[PDB]
Amino acid sequence: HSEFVQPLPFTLPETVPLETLQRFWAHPVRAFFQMRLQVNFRTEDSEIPDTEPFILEGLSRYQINQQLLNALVEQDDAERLFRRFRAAGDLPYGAFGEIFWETQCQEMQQLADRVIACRQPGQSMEIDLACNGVQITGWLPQVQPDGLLRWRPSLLSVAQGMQLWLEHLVYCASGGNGESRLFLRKDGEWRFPPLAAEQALHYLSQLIEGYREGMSAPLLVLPESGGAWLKTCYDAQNDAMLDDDSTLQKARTKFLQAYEGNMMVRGEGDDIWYQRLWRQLTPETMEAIVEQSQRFLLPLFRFNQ
Amino acid sequence: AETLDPLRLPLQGERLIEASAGTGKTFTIAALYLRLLLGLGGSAAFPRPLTVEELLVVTFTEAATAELRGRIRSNIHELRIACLRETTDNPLYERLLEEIDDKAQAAQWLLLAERQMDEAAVFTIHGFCQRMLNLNAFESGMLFEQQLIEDESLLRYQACADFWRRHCYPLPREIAQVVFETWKGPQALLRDINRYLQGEAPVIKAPPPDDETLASRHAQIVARIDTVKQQWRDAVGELDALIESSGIDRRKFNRSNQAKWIDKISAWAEEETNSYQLPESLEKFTPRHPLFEAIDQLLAEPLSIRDLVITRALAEIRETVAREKRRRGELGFDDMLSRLDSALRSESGEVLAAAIRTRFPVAMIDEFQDTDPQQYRIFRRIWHHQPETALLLIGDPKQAIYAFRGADIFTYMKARSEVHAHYTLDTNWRSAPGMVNSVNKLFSQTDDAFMFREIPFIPVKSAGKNQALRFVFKGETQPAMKMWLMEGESCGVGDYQSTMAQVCAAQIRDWLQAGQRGEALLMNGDDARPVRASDISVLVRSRQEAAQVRDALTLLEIPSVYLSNRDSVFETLEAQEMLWLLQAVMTPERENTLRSALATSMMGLNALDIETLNNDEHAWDVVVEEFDGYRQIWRKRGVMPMLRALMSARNIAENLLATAGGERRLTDILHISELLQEAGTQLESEHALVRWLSQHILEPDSNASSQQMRLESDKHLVQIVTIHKSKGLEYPLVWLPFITNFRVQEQAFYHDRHSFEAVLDLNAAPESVDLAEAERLAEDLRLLYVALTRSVWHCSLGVAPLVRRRGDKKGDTDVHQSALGRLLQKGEPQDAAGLRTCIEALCDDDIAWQTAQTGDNQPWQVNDVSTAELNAKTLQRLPGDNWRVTSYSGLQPTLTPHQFPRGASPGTFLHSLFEDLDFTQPVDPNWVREKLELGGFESQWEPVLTEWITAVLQAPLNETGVSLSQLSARNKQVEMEFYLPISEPLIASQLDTLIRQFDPLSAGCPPLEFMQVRGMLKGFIDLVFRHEGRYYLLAYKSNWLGEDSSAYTQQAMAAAMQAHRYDLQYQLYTLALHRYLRHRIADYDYEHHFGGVIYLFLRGVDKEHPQQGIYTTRPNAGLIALMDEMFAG
DNA sequence: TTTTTTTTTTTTGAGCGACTGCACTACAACGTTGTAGTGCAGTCGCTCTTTTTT
Repeated sequence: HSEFVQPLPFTLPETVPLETLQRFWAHPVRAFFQMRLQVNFRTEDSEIPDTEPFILEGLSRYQINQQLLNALVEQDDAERLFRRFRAAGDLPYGAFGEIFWETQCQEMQQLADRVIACRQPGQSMEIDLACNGVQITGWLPQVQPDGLLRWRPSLLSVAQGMQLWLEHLVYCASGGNGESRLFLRKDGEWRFPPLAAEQALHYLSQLIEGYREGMSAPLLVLPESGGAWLKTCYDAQNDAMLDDDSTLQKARTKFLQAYEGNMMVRGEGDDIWYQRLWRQLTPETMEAIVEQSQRFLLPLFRFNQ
Repeated sequence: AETLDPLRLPLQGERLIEASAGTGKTFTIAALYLRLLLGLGGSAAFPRPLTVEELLVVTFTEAATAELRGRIRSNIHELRIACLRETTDNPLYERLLEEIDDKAQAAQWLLLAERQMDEAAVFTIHGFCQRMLNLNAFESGMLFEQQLIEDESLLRYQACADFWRRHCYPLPREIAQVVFETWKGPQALLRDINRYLQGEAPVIKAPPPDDETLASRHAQIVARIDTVKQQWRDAVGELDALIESSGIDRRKFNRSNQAKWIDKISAWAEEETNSYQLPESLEKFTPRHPLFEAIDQLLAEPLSIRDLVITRALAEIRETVAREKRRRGELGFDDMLSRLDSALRSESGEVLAAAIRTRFPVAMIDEFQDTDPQQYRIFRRIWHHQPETALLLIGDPKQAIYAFRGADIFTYMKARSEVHAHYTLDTNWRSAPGMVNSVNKLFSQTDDAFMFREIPFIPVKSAGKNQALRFVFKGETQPAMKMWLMEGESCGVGDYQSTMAQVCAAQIRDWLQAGQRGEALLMNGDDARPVRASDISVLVRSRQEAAQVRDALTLLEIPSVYLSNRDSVFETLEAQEMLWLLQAVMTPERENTLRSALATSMMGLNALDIETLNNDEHAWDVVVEEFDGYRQIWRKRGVMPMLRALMSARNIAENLLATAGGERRLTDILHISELLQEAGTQLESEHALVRWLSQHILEPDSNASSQQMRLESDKHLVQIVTIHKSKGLEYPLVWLPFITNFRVQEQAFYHDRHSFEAVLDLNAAPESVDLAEAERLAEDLRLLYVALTRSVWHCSLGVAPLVRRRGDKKGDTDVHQSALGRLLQKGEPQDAAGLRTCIEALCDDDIAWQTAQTGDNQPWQVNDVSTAELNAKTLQRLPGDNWRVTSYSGLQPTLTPHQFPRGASPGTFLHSLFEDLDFTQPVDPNWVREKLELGGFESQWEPVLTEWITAVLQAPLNETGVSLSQLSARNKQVEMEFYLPISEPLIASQLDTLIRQFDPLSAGCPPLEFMQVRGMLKGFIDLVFRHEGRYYLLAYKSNWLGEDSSAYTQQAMAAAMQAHRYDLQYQLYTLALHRYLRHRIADYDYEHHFGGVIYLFLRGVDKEHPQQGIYTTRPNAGLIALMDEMFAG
């Protein structure tokens, strides 16, 4: 069996939309599969459960938290949304659904005390950029004069930081002096300071080069495990990467923890897009993923505050 | 205890055989079986010899019963040969032959035993219980036929959901908050009580009363908190305790927190500051008021609603499961034990036990350590002190490691306290004497090393034939036990596991590097054997450390297999690839599923191949065409033909075998293919197998067939096996890297030291926790003994100062809390230097130690060799000629009969009506009504049906005018079935011209196409009847859909005969009748006896038209002889 | 009684126990100040077995 990675011919078009770059940097291997060779692995949906949901976990809990966060960001009545979700059967029956709604309302109110603390009314604006003869056309929603304000009921992850960094690069390149902030759960916060237009265009050209490299060859940039390895090896005090053996062992430990998860959290290695390339994580491909994450995910932790 | 002799064991009453690990237990069972068959022993013998259908052998594992039955059969054959020859090569067989005086009767009894070994009573526990429930079903009250279910988790989860619906739903908020604080849902409660719902229900110490509900307990705890709140509100505003150096002056602020505590009684968890108001803690840091005493009384017991809900769940869920299985009529594995225990618990069922004494007046029960208390209660109900019956409990208390499954060592201790005689096996035939001396040195450091008074350890003796077993290295003779002490003061768990896995992988690659050069050897006397990869085995306890060992061994290019892998094949990527392939085969029109299935790892295509397949439209056309051909093979031939054609055309099997690591993938693909072919035969639909595959992907449940198998047996691999799966096996070299890792049990479920019953303490009492931790430590010591006594030549141990406590350097380590440190440190808490001195104290020639060195030089050396030349045979000719036994079908006003429904089923119903009705007797209308009631047609058609039947029967069908009523019962013959032979290849072109030469109806009718039929031809003639010395044939046709008027003349009937091709059927009927009249009647002439063939169209018979409906045709009497000459040869 | 479209994923660990930093008072050394003991809060390792009976 020959290797699936092969050098393919690819010509970068003139007009590349921002949605294509967002879908690329959300998952690079999936964007190499489902867009270049148009192979999207379609998994069958889960079966209907035999009983009513007694607890909230997974996609249903995330949708309930997202609707509760969108309702509390406008200071709307949470009890009306409680009656709306109880009328559909997505909540548990009786007092347990009320307990779940009370603790989720407490968590979303604790988050909204930080979200609407620095929220200004902003409208969606247009983005038309020309970088290295490549046209980027798109739209940015809810652009406030303070900068970029995004809120999602998720954990501290590197993919949302990459999305916020891409939005900050596409926002600061055409005016827009100000910070970019994203507020996650459990006091998670991604902040990026405003930068000049030249550094923003340089980083945007680097991301465009990474996009045109990801279409020819499968760009092995793991967001979660590569970001964990990088933040284990990065030092924000001296702005230099450490080279001692203890940090090289702790980064390998964090990489093995983030790639293959525990028996309760699905790790990054348990994915249909990564098992097609390799069946066992070889140290050569591990060092290749480490080098690609050091090349690409470095301004994520360099401008983090 | 006493030593056990197989020829001196008294087979009277109850005997307890303690067979140690490695001893010949399977040989001793066969020796006692031969002793019970022949009736040997003299004074200690049985009073009468027993047959094969009276000897009961009880062993839990089914493969163990099969192996024991085969070994007993081989011993029966060997003893029969040795008794017929009066000589043998075995000393025990020599003493067996010397004990008998007669030789012919013993040989005849052994021959009868060899003949009746098929009807032997060697069953399992649940099999014997099911046989006793099905046999004597009257005293027990069991159904004759029932359906066993393999998985009981679904009904248990359904009953737990029913309990959570009927208990937790109508609770108010103040109780449901505490219920949510105890468990999130019913799944956590089921995970808590799953070890108690199965098997015997334990006794709960201090249970709640039956009238106390959740609301009463909640109100009691609310009043208990409110009394303390009232006593705090009355005694507030004063402080009389002396100020100490430990006591800070901010305690009143904590009292201010209590001023924020007494607001409402809706909460359940009190403040931590009440721990500052304890008289036992304030005196150690002066308490005068009894408010501190009331606070200490409140904090003495945990305020929890958990115990009442657990008691109600154990009372409700098991009853709901039993009610559901009694309604559905199903049975379970433990249900047979419960039914037999309830049968023997009754009054008349004791007499049923006497029937069991009528059935088998003996019992030999193997593996008595894995015995439920219900099983021992049954065996005490049957075979306690009754005469003429013998009980032989063969087991080992040092191997009871199945306490999680339902076994209990306290039942074995009760059995040892009940019986009087004890027998042990002194000789050990498995391991080297160095390992035997190491085991007898390690486990006999202190008295009662297994910490129970009823489990004694004895020094075992090694074998005389295996006293020269030596595992030699390149340098010198390697000792038996080598405790690899990990260097360091204190370490974690994962770092210790990683370092010991690296040390074990280095030892494996060193033994395999020196083993292929003839340096490291296994020597028996002068014989030598090189150490292969299958000799070294790593003994782990869990799956995480097994995966760690597998990764640390495949890092050094050493392949390793996992014998204890119970993962399903439907949970891997290959099941998803097979699902994508079946979805692409079933729906090949949509290119998205086909493109997603072609790029899988099973096909083995690169990205450039997928790009060129998406660019070239003709290649995708060829792919869609061959996938449509695969779908046609899948619809016409089945699952396995389509998969074999896919693996042969794409040649993916050769590519997977050439790929390093693809053989396991190919075996998993073949197993998934076999399971899909097994499930696809029971389903007629094609999408149903795809839905079943998607369901089994979504269902991770493990069956006996749906588990992963061994990938290869020819190539030697390092076998990883758990401690429970290594019971009864044998390994040359054993490595135990994680034998120092222990776990602390949190739940309080123990056994009483006097009554020997299971006591579950739902409260957090420290005495129950200590009494459960003692049984946990005994189970860990038994696991240590089981893991140590499997090595033959060499065992290696990993010792390290492991600290379960989170403190880094506290001056003490927790190795005394493990099983190995209780024997090394003699049950005393010590340090790392103390553990090192305890290791270095017991140093002999067999027991040594070395430090753990981390280092790697080279992975391995493959040393490959070229494969031998081979080819495949090709079939030269056809396997068989076209031989087939076929029939004619294989070679091809408001109520009126015109308004009758036209179909195959009404045609067969009218044929059955004309077959069952007697022609001489007049038609009765009530008989027609009964036949229409039996058939299921309308009742209004009956008075028209009977007059239509009489109008058909009154109409004659002959050239002279002979009706059907003139035919007697002897003259008629209905539904004559004939077989016609043909030895020539039936060519249609040579037959149709011969038909058209004589038959006038073949003017049109272009000839049908059929293959050469050589063999037999089946036929069913409707009616044959004789009249005035002339035979006649009659057939019935009743479809007639296209005619409603009187247009059924002779021309329309001839057109129907030419269209439906009934001419060949009538010609074969004339040939069959000619051959039958030639064979039956001697001197037969075709023109003299045969009269003609009549076809009867039922819907064409009219009262005014006698010719319409009937069709009379007679052959030319020249085609029949030529057809007979053609069919003959 | 006829008949229309449509290709975008997301999320998921928390209790038990230790390390370290800041504040707070008790008490002895040189009215005031340094050292010691304890309490609260932010930050971080770690870890959750084994199996088969018709």
